[PDB]
Amino acid sequence: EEPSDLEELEQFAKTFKQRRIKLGFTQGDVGLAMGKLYGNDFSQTTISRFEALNLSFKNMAKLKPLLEKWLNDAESIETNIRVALEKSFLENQKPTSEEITMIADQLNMEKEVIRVWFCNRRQKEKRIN
Amino acid sequence: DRVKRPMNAFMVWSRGQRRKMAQENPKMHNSEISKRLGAEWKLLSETEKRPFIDEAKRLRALHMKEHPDYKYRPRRK
DNA sequence: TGTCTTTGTCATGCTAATG
DNA sequence: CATTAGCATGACAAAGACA
Repeated sequence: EEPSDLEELEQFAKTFKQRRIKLGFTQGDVGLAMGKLYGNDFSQTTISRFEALNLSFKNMAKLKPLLEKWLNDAESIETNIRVALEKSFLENQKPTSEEITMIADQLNMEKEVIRVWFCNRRQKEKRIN
Repeated sequence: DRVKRPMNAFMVWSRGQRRKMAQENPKMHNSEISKRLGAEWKLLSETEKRPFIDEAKRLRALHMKEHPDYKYRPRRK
């Protein structure tokens, strides 16, 4: 085992939050700096989850290396379109590339966005809750 | 004894400003003063607000020293 | 006591996108 | 099919007059 184990990640989280506060940065500030300095911005939400370890060990492991560069150095779909989309889903759960292309232009929305919406919708329907 | 959250730059700045307005406006209800303070607070510059942000930051670090294991845990409705 | 008011910060739910 | 990131929303801090 080379990557940080759970206890080590908890310590890094502790350290990271201390340094952030000591330096006077908000979680949002850090998320923004990550994009400006390292090319991958993060939201305030992700920084908050990371500092609280409200993420899986798998996700914390991906993020730690990225936030470590910061630490070292510091030292949308429309409401109406949705409803219609839902109506459509009701009619046909799995529209074809052709059906889809139509629906896109019809709604004046990019094709890929629509293809993905139906994919996400079929997935949500398979959920327990 | 429950631990309360650190006061933010506005709450700290209102604690002393709120009393200043009450002495000059002791018959004004906090509901209206709270509105004028917010209006006045939005007019301060960052340099002028900085001294209040740093103090809130210091109160937050010092607050963390008293309870290093404290966690903000809001109640969901 | 609860009502009614302010700004800033943190955590959560739902949505979108990638492999 | 499985998993990650992000936006908008709700809750909480302190102090005071009014019902």
